[PDB]
Amino acid sequence: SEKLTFKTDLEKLEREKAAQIGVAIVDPQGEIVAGHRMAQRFAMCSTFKFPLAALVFERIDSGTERGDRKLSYGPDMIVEWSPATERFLASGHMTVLEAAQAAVQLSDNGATNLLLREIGGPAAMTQYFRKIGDSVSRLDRKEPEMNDNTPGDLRDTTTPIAMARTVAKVLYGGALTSTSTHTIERWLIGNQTGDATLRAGFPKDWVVGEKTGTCANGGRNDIGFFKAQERDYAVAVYTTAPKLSAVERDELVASVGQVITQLILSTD
Repeated sequence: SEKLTFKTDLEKLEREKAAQIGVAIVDPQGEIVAGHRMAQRFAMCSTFKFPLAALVFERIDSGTERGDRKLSYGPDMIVEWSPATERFLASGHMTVLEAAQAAVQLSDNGATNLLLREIGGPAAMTQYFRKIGDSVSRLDRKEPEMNDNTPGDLRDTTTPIAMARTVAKVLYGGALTSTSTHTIERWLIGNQTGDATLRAGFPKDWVVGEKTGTCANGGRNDIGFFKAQERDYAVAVYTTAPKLSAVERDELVASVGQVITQLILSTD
């Protein structure tokens, strides 16, 4: 009902924009609220940096990593779009927390690779997904190649449903201590890269936090959480729109925001 509209409206976007749209919305326990191609595989792009941050916190939680440990690097660690890494380059390090926060709030690629160097690489990222009960999401490469988004390639993908549930796990499911959870949640709320995407599509009174992703070949994604009408939701949106402009891809994810708002409001 609400459901059929949700679906209809996405299918219209898909048609008119020549795009594929993958969406999952779940409650804090991971129960499905609404989805579209929810188990189609989509490249993660930078959306993985959020789970990367959760993995880091889990290791801080358990005493196997320290938030203020200094990670030294040189210019070899700078990749495309590494705004904070470049700033700290001369100082010669960024802490574990500095790097995680820049990865999350700026999508800093060098900071992401610095973290991956410390935690055991893509294999370790993937292991963590498995640890939090996600058996679908997979990191196979580092930045920037993990964003190649080669048509058909299953490397470095997830499904809206698995990622939605993973988000719910970290935010509501007890994967992190109450202190880590709160911190990573504030980080998503204060994300600097999501202004023109999902949150542009949600009402202004919802508490929204999220992490965007951009891949080659028309990938544009946004995952996070929102609290509407005192209910908590985890959401994952992955889109593929090869012939749209970057701006229009932003606008497409925003439009998806709207369709989701309509569903949630109509839902009881």
